[PDB]
Amino acid sequence: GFPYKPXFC
Amino acid sequence: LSHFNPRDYLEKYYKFGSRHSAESQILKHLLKNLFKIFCLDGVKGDLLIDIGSGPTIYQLLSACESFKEIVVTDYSDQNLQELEKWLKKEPAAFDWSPVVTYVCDLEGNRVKGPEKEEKLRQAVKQVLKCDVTQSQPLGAVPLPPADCVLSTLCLDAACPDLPTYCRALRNLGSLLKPGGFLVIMDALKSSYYMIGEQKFSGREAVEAAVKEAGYTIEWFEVIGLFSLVARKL
Repeated sequence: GFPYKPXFC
Repeated sequence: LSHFNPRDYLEKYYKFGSRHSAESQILKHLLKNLFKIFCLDGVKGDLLIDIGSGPTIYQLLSACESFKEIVVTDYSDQNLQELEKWLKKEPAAFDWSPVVTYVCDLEGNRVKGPEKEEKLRQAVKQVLKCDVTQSQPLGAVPLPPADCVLSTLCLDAACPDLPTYCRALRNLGSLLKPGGFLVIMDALKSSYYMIGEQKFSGREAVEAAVKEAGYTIEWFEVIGLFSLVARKL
């Protein structure tokens, strides 16, 4: 990861 | 790892029940900024495309007051299904009400949660796959040219290289009308506790990328979170 979103986090 | 699926991710970070948590604070800054962009600064139009929506709706809550249709998109199909569970009011959808009401607060408590929620559900008609690396990021799906492309916390993470980043920005441009808005919100990560190197340190390098990708910058603001509003040339 937060505040990146899946699947980057 | 630290979450097992998109819903676990949502339950861990978006319940908005602790005012001083790192997540609430970040989410309030993103949200104040999106309210500023779409409600005060009057970024407006007919069609908005949301790039890297993930399983979240927070980035669409002010936007649905300003755009007639919103297309939500993501690389991950599992993200989209979690998102759809909420849009369709399917069983056991995530509870967004706390974030929804917060945004209603910012907007001056002119509306209560359910009306806001219904307005976003009506705005959203297409839930599509996006791949920012592709010349046609939406693949073969035909979509009229849009008035805005919004990308919150996606591009920096989606693109390891500066060359990847630049191409994505041009790929996104292909979805927009001339004059069309590009709204990016993202972080410029510090060097603290960093393993390896990162695209930027940093304002100047992100701008140059956006400019050289074919846009004019209307405004750039630090929130290291930043917001950038551009127009396709």
